[PDB]
Amino acid sequence: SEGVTIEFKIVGLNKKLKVFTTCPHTLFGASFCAVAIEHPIVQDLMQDLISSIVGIYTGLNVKHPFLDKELPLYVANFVLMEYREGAIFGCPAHDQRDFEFAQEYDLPIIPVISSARLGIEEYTNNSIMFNSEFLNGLTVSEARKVIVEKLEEKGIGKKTI
Repeated sequence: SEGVTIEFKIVGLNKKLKVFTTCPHTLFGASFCAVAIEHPIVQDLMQDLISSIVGIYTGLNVKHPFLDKELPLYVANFVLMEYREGAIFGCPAHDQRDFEFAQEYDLPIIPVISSARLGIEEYTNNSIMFNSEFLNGLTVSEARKVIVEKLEEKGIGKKTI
């Protein structure tokens, strides 16, 4: 559904990777990036392990837009190309798809969503973000609103439904 496209700088090549996500507030808990096999970046400047033969590390990282931190870029068979761009960032702590990836390839787990008691959680007092620098202390809905403004003001991302 409605989401946002984020432009990641790749340390390896001149082309920048553009991922689509429905949960931009979890960007600070990102452990890695990953693309499908049929992605332009794969065939452009990179194959024996990919074509013949879970995911494979490209050898290059991507610069995290809001942290002095690099994330490993992967090419996995589980990644779906059809849905939008076919490129995503993995949040192990709040996604079982991304966790099983991080568990196998020893990628770090960073939780960023402090969940509240269930009776009060979803009604109004949405879970509190943390480990997210400026997003700390505010709710998920407020985090998703603010983080999009940071992406748009700095030319990093734009709204896409």
